[PDB]
Amino acid sequence: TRKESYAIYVYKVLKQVHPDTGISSKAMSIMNSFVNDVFERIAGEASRLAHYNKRSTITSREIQTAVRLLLPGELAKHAVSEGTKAVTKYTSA
Amino acid sequence: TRKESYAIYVYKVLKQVHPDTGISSKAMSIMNSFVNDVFERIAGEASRLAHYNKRSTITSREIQTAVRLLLPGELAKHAVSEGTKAVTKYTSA
Amino acid sequence: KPNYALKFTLAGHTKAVSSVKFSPNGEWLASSSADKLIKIWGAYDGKFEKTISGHKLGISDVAWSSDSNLLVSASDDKTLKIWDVSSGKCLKTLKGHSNYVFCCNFNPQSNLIVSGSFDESVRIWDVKTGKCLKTLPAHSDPVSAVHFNRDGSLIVSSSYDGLCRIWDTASGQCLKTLIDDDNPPVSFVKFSPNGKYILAATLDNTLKLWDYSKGKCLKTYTGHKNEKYCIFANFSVTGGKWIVSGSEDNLVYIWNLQTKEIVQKLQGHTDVVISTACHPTENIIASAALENDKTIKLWKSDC
Amino acid sequence: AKAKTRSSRAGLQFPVGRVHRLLRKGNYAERVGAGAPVYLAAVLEYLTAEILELAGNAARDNKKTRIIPRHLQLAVRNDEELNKLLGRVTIAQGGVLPNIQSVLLPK
Amino acid sequence: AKAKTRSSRAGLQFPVGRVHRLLRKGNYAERVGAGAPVYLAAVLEYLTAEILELAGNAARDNKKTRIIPRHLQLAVRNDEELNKLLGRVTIAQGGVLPNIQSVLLPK
Amino acid sequence: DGTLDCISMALTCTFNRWGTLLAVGCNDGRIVIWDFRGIAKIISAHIHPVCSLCWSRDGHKLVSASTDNIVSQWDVLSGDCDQRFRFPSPILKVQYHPRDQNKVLVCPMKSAPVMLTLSDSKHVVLPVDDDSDLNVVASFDRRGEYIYTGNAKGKILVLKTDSQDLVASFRVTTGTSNTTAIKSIEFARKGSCFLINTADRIIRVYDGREILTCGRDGEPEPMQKLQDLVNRTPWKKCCFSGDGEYIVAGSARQHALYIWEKSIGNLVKILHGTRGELLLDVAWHPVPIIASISSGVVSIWAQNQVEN
Amino acid sequence: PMPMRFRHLKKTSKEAVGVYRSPIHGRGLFCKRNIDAGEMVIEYAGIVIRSILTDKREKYYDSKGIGCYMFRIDDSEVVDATMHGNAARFINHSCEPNCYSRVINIDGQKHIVIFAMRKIYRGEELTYDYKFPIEDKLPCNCGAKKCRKFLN
Amino acid sequence: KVLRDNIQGITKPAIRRLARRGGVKRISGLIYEETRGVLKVFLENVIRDAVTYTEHAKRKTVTAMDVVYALKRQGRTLYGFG
Amino acid sequence: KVLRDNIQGITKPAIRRLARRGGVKRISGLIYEETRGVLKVFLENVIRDAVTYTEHAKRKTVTAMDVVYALKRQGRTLYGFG
Amino acid sequence: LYRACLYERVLLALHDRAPQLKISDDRLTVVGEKGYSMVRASHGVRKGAWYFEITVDEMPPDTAARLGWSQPLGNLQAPLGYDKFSYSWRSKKGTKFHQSIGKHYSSGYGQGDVLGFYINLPEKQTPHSEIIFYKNGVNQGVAYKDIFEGVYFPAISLYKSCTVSINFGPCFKYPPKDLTYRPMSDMGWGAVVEHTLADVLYHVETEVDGRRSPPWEP
Amino acid sequence: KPHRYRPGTVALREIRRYQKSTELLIRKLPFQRLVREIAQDFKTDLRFQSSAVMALQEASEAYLVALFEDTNLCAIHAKRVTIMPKDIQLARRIRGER
Amino acid sequence: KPHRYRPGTVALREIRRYQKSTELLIRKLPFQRLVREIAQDFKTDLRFQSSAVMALQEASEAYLVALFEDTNLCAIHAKRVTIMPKDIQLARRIRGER
DNA sequence: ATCGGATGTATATATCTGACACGTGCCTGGAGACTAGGGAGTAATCCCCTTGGCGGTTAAAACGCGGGGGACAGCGCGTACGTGCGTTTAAGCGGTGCTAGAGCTGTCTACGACCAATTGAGCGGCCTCGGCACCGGGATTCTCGA
DNA sequence: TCGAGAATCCCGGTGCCGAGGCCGCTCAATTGGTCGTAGACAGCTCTAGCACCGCTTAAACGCACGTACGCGCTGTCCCCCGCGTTTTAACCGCCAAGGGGATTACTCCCTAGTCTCCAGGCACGTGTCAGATATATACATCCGAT
Repeated sequence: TRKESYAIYVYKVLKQVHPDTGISSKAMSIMNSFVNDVFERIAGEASRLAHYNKRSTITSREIQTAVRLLLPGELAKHAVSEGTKAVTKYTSA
Repeated sequence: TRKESYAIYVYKVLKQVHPDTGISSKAMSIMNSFVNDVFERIAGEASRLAHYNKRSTITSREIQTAVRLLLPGELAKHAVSEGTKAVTKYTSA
Repeated sequence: KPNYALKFTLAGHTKAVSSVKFSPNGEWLASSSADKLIKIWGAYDGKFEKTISGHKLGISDVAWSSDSNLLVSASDDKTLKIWDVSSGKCLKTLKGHSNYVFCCNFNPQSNLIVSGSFDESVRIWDVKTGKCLKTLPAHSDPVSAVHFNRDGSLIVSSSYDGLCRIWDTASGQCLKTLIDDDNPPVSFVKFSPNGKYILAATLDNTLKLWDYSKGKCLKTYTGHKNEKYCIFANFSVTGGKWIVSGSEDNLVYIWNLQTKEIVQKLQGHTDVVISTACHPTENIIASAALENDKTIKLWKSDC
Repeated sequence: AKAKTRSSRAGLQFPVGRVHRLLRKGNYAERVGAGAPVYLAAVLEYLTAEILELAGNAARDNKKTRIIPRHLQLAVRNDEELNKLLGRVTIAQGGVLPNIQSVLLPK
Repeated sequence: AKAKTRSSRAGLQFPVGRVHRLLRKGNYAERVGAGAPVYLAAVLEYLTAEILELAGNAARDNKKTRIIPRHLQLAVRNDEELNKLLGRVTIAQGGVLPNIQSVLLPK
Repeated sequence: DGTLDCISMALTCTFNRWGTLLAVGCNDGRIVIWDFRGIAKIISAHIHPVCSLCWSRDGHKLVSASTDNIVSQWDVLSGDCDQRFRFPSPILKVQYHPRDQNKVLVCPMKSAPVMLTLSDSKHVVLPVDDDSDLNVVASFDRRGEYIYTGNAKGKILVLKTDSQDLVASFRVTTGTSNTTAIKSIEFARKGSCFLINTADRIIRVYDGREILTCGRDGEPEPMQKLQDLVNRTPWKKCCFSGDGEYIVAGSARQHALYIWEKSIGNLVKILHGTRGELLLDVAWHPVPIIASISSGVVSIWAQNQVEN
Repeated sequence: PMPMRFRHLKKTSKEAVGVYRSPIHGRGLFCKRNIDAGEMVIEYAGIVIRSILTDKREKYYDSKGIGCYMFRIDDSEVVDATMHGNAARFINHSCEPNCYSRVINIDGQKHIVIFAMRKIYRGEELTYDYKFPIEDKLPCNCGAKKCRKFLN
Repeated sequence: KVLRDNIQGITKPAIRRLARRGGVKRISGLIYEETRGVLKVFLENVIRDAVTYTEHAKRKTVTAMDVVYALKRQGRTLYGFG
Repeated sequence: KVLRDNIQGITKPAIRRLARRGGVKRISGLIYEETRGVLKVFLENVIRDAVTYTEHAKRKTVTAMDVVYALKRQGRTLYGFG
Repeated sequence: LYRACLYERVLLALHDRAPQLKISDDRLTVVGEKGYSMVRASHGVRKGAWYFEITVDEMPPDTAARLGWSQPLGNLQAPLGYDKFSYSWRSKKGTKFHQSIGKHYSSGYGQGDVLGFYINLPEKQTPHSEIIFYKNGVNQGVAYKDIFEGVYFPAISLYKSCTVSINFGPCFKYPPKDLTYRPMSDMGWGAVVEHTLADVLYHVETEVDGRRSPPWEP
Repeated sequence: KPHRYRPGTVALREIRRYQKSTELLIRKLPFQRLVREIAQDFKTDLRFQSSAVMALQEASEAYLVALFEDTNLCAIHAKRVTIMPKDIQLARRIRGER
Repeated sequence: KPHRYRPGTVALREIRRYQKSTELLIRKLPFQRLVREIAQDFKTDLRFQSSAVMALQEASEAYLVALFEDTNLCAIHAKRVTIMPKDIQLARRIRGER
C-alpha cells in the first residue's frame, strides 16, 4: 500500500541545518506526526475563521492570520516573514 | 439582513415540555449558541471519522457512532433511540 | 336431601352457650358458654359426661385436639386453657392476650394453637409449654374466628372489621386478604376439608365459599339470619355434601354444598341457634341455641 | 404539489431543511446522508429538552416563570452527565453553584 | 514543457503538491487559494527547523549524534513558547525534564 | 431488613424441618434456639464456638460441632448431650442423614469424611479418589441415598450411602483445563437440583440424575453457571430457596447477597448489608425469608406480597 | 425509558406506599420510603374503558349504591377502578400536592401515573390535584394554607 | 489618547468581591497585583487573537463574535452572543 | 478466554517507579490501588471511545489511530503514530 | 384540475375517515377496532328536505354503533355527538345523543334495524328545520328540532367492531312517498355538479376578467 | 457597647449572598479602560461592542472565580483558611498555565 | 558493620536515574491483560495492535507521571514530603477531573 | 449552655413597566420533482498479525525487616486581616450630538475549478554497514561513620 | 571529618539491523486553456460607539483594632526505604492456524444539482403582566453574659 510521509524532506532539511547528523526512524515518525498535527491545526483554524468570515476561499491572508493566532511571538513573526518571502518567490514566476 | 436562529424551535420544544414555563431572550440566545456548538462538535467528529473511513459520504451510522463518542453514557443511549425513531419515522415515509 | 330429626336434647349451661364441638373421634361433645364452664357430653346418647371449670370469665370458644385428648378453651378472662379431656386437668393456662379471647384452634398436628382476641391481635402458641411463639396485629377489629389449613402451613383469620386474612405460619406473613367490594363484618372463617376453599360468614345473612388459589368467592349461601352473633358454619360430609349453619330465626339451616340451595331447616330451638357442630363420622349435628333456649339438640339423618 | 416539511415528516420542531443547508455551507463532507440532519436535529431536540427542563425546575423552584441564566448554571452544574458534557464551558451570568467546604464551617 | 515542482519555485523542501492534495481532501473549503499551501508549508518548514535545531543542540550537549525522543522532550520543555504550544501535547518516550523543588533539597 | 438483639456472637445457624426454629451457635460455644420472635432455648454446648449445626428430621435432635473437634448430639427439648465424640483434623462440617437420623456424616479438616451412627458408635470412612486431597467436602442428597464428595482438586465422587461404592464421578473444570477447590456442595430439599460452590467464584448447578446417568468419569454439564460477572466476588456461603427455584450467594467480600433463579438463572435481586459487617453465614427459610449471620449479628430478609 | 421506569414502578409500588388511617379523611395513601421528585409514585390501575361506556357504568353503580372510582384518561378512555383497581383508590387530595397525575403511553396503552411533585419523605400522606370542576360543593380538609375550602 | 495603568484600576475591594463569590474567607495582600498580572496575561491573549479575527475581518471596530471564536479556540467557549 | 484482575497486575514497584520518575520521595500504601482505580477510570474512557472508532470502522482489530483520535478528542493528543 | 370523486355512486367518502376506520365495499359497511370513530358520506346537505337509511349487519353487546348527522368541524375520531355540531342516535336503546348528552326522547332500537333518517333544513335554530327517525319506515319520531346553521352530512360512529352501512333511495325498503324529499344519490350529484361549477367559476375569476350571475333568487 | 461580628462571619454571609447573586462584581468602566489599554498594545485606536466587552468581563470573571474556587480547594489541601500566592501559581501549574 | 543509606537517598538516586532514563516502567503483559479486561467490558473478543497497546501504555504512564509530578508539587504546597490521597484527588479536581 | 438584643433577611403588598408574547405581510428556503454518477456496498481473495501456547531466566515482585524521619498533634505569639465606621470618589443615568465605520447593494474580473494530457518526484523494496547498544573493566566520585 | 565501599563513567571491542542509498515504476503534479463566479472595490447609509458633561450615590480607601489562624518547634509513631531472600512469569523465541483486513471488481441507490412555487420564518409593531423594586414585617441566627 502506497503510504505517504515526509521523512525524506525531514532528512533534506536536516542536512540543510545539520549535515553530519543521523536520526532514529522512531524520531522521524514522531516528527512526521508533529507535522500532521500542526497541519490539521492550522487548516481547521483557517476553515473556522473563513466560516466566521463566511469565506469559501482559504488564502494566504488566512494562513498568516491563523499562524499568528497559533504561534507565539517571534515564532509567529519569523513564520509569517518566511511564508511571505516564499509566496513572493513563487508569485515572482 | 435575515439572521436565522432556532428561538422558534426552542420555544416549540419548551411548550412541548413546559407550556407554562416562559423563557428569557438571554437564555434563549444561550440555548442557540449551545446547540450550534454541539452541532459543530458532532459535525467535526463525524467528518473526522468518515475521513478515517475515507468515505466521502456522511450517513446516520456515523452520527450514531460519533454521538456515542460524545455523550456520557445513558444520554447517548436514550438519544440514539429517538434518533432511530426519527429515521424510522422518516424511512416509513 | 337430608332428613335430620331430633334425637337428643342437651342442656345445663347456666348462661349463653358460645360454642359446641364434636370430638374428632365423634365420642364426645364439648360445649362452652359464658358461665365459665365447659360441658363434655356423650356424642351418641346425649349423656352428660362432665363439667370442666377453672376459667375466670365467660368462654367464647373451645376446640378439640386431633387425638381427642386435649381441649383448648378461649375465655373472656383474656386466657386460653389447655385441658386433658380424660382427666379434666388444666394442663396449661395461656396468658398474654391483652383482651377478651374469642376463638382458638389447634394445628393439624395438635402441637400448636392459634388464638384470636378482642385485642385485634392473633397469638400463636406452643402446646407442650403453652408458650406464645408469635403475636400479630392481624386486624383493625376484635378477631372473630381463626383456623388452620389442612396441614398447618396457613392460618386464616376473620374479624369484625370485615377482613379475611390468610397468614403464613412459619413467618407470620400476611399471605392474602380477601375483599368482597364492601366491608361485611366476618364473624366466622375456616378452611375447606381439602384446604382448597374457605367458608366465611358475614353478618348480613350470608355465607361465602372462596377459592384459595383463586382468592375469589366461589359460592354464596343465604336464606338464614345472622347479623350480630358469631354463628358457626360446618361442612356436612358424612352424608351428602351440605353446608350447615345456625340462624337468628331459631332455625338450623342446611344448604346444598354445590347448588347452594337450602336442603333442610331443622326447627325446634327456641332461641338463636348460636353454635353448630357436625359429627366427623356419623350424620349427626349438634345445634346449640342461646340463653333463651340454653339447649343443645342432636339431629340424626339417614343421608 | 402538496407540501410537507421534513420536520413535520419527523413530527419534530428543529428545522431539518435549515440545519441541512447549514451543514452544507459548513464544508464538512462532499455529499451528505439525507437522514443525518433529521437524526442530529432530533438529538438536539432531546438534549435541549433536558437542559431546559432542569432550568425550568430551578425556575419554578424559585417561583420564576421566565428562566434566568442562573437557573441554567445551576442546572448544568447539578447533573453529572450534562456537567461533564459542558465542564470546560462557561455561561454568561452563570455564577457558582452553592458549595461550602467542610472545614469552612466553624466548630 | 519540463515539469518542476511548485516547491522548487517556492524554494522549499516539503512537497506542496502533497500539501494541496491533503488540503482539497481535507474538506476545509470549496477551493483552496493558490499560495495558501505555500505559506502554510513554509511555516511548517520553519517550525520544523526550529524544533530540529533544538533537538540537535540537546543531543550534541549529551554527546549524541542519533537524536532520541528524550532530547526532543527536553527541548520542548525548554522552549517556553513552544511548550505553551505543546503543553497540552503528550510525548512518547518523553519522560520528564529534570525539575527539582526547593523544599525537596536536604540540609 | 430486620435483626435480633437478643442473640450475640452469631456464628452459624440452621433452620428446623419446617422453618419454625433457628439454632444459632455463639462464640461462647452456646446454642441459641430462637423462634420465628424470641429465643426458645439456650444450650451449653461447648466452651469452644460451634461451627456446624444440623437439625434432626423429627427436629428433636441437633448435631453440633465445636472448634475443639468435639461433636455432640443434643435433644432440643432438654438440651442434654446425647452423644459426644472427638477426632483429629478438626471437623469442618456435620450433617444428619435426612432419612436416618441415627446416621450422620462428618467432614473433617484434613481427613476424609466419615459417616457415624448414634445407636452404635461406629464409623465408616468414605473413600477418597486422589488420596491426597486433604480437603473434601461431602453431603447427602435430598433423600440421603447418595453421598457427593468434592475435593480441592475439582474431583467429584458420587457414592451410595450404604456401600460407599462409586456410583458416579467427574472432575469440574475452570474452563480451560484446570481444577478448582470445591468450596461446598448443596442440595435442594425439593427435587434433585443441586449446586456447587467452587474456588473459581462460580457456582455450578447440576441435576443429580444427569450425574448418575453420566456414570463414572464423565463430562456432565451444569444446569446453570452463576457468578458476579461485574465484581468477580467469592461466595462464603450459598443456598437454594425452599422450593428450589431461587439461589442465593453471600458476597463476604462486600457483604451482599445475590439472588438468581434456577431455570433461567437470571439474577432475581441483590441485598446490601452493613458495609462494615463481615458476612459469615447464610440460610433460607425452607417454606421467602433469609437469615444472615455477619459480625456475630443475625439479620432477617422477608418478601411480602402486594397486600398488607 | 418510560417502559423501564414503568416496570420499575410496578415492581416497587407494593413496598413503596401504604394505606393507613388518615387525618385528612378515613383511610389514605401514606409514603413508606422517601420518594424523590418527579419519580413514579403509583399507577391508578383499573379497568380501561372507552368514554361512551362511562355513564352506563355510572348509572349501573348508581343502581347498586357503589361509589364510582373513575379517572378520565382522555376524551376517549377512562380507568374505572370501582370494581377492579389498586391502592391508588386511596389517594386523598390537597390544594398543595406533592404529587401530580400524568398519562403515559406504554406499548400503545395509556397509564395514569401519579408522580411526585417534590421529594416526598417516609410517612407523608400522598395527595394530588384532582382538578375537579366547580360544582354548585365538597368541603376540603386537606390542611393546606392555600386550601380552596372546596375541591369545586 | 494613550492609555496606561488601568490594571490597578482593578480595586482590591473588587478582587475580594470576586474571591468571596469564589467562596474564599481569608486572603493575603500579595495576591491582588499577582492576580491582576494573571488577569492581564489571560486577556493578553484573547484581545490580540480577537483583533486577529478583526485583523482578517479588515475592520476597525472589534466585535463579540471575535472573542467568541477566541474562547472557542481557547477552549473556554461562552454562550449568549450569537 | 475471559480475563480478570489484571489491575493488580500493576506492581507496586512499577507504581513507585513511575512516582520516582514524577519526582516523588515518600509515598503511602493507600495510593496504589487508588492510583490503579484512576488508571482504570482513565483508560475506562479511551478504549471504549477507541473501539467506538473501531465501531464505526466496522473492524475487529483495534488500531493506534483510534486512540490517537480519542486523545485528540480527549484533548490529550499524542505524536508518532501517523 | 377537477374535483372528480372516486365513486360510482354517492358513498361514504374515504377522504373523511379516521385512520382506525375500515370499510367493506361489498356492503360499504364500516367497522372499527378500538373505541369510537366517525365516517361521513360523500354528499352534504345545505337546504331542503331529504332522507337516507342505515342498515345494521352486526351488533354484539360490546358493539354499539351511533348513526346521525354532523356538520363540518366534526372530529371524525369522536363518537358522533360528542360536540354541539353532531346529532345522532345510540344503537343500544334508541337514545338521541348530542353534546355527548343522551336523551330518551326516542323509541327503542333493534339489532337488525333498517333505520330511515329524514331531515329538513330550510333554504339560533335554522327556521322550521327538523330531524325525524324511522324504524323500517315506521316513525320513531322527531329527534332534534333545534338545528344550528352550517351544512350537515350523514355520519356513522363505530364502537369496537360495529358493522353498519349507509344507503340511498332507489333501492329502498320502506321509503316515504313525499315528492319533495331527495335520496342520497340525488343530493350527491347535485353537490358534485355544484362543485364542478365552483371549479368553473374559480378558473374563470383567475383566468378571465369579469363575472355575472342571473336574478339571485335561485 | 458596640457589637462586632466574629471574623469571617460577615465575609461568610458575603460568600453566601454572592453564590446567591449572579450579576457581575466588577465596575464596568475600569474594566473597559483596562481592556482598551491592553488593546492599544497590539494595535491603537480600535473600537469595541458593548456586548463584546460585556462578554470579555463576564468570561474573565468566570475564569477568575474558577481560579479562586480551586485555589480555595488547594488551600483546603493546604489545611489553611488563608490563601497563599503559591497556591494560585501551582493551581495554574496544574491548570497547565505554566 | 552493615551499611544502610539514609532514607530517600536511594529513592533520590532512583528519581535521578528515572529522569535520566526514558523507557517504560510498567511490565508489558500485565498492562496488556488489564487493557483486554477493560475492553471485554464494552465488547468481548476484540483484537489489538501491539503498536496500539504500546501507545496506550506510554500515554497512560505519561499522564500518570504528570499526575505524580503535580501532586508532588501540591504536597510541596502541603509542606510534606509524604504524599496524601487528598492531594491526588484535589489535583484531579484542579485538573477538571471531578 | 441560654436569653436578650441587633441585625440581617424572607414576605406581602402596589404599580410600572418594558421586555415579551402575539399577530402580519412579505419573502425564499424548503419542499417537490427529475437526472446522473459513482460512493458506497458486496464478495471473493490473499496475508498475515494476532492470538494462542511452551519452556527457561531472572530481574523483578513479594514479603519481611528495622528504624530514622517526618506527619502530625499540640502550643505560644503576633501580625495580618475582618469590620464597622468614618472619609472622599468616580460610577452610573441619561441624554446630547457626530460620524467612522460597519454594513448594505452593484458591478466586473481575475481566479481557481476542472479537465486533459504528460511524467518525474516520490515511494515501496533491496542491500549495507556503522553509529550505537551492550558488556567488561577500570577509574571517579557521593556518603556515611570518624 | 578521611577512608571503604559502592554506584557510576568511560574506554575498547563485537556484532546488527535500521538508516540510508539506489532502482524500478507510476499517478499525481504540472501546463494550459475556459468559465462562471467570490469578492474587491466603490459607494451609499446610520448607528453604535465614542466622547461630554452633570448629577447622585453607592461605593471605595484607610484606621483602628481585636484576634486567630499561620507559623514555627518538639516529640512520637509508625512506616515506608533499603536490602536480603525466594518465587514467577514476562519475556523471548519459535511455531501455527485463520480470520479478519485490505483489495478489486462490479453495480446501482442515493445525492448533488436544477427548476417552481409557496409557506413557514422573520422583521416588525403592540398590548401587557413577571417580576423588579421598595417598604414594613416577621423570623433566624450570631455574640456575649450567665
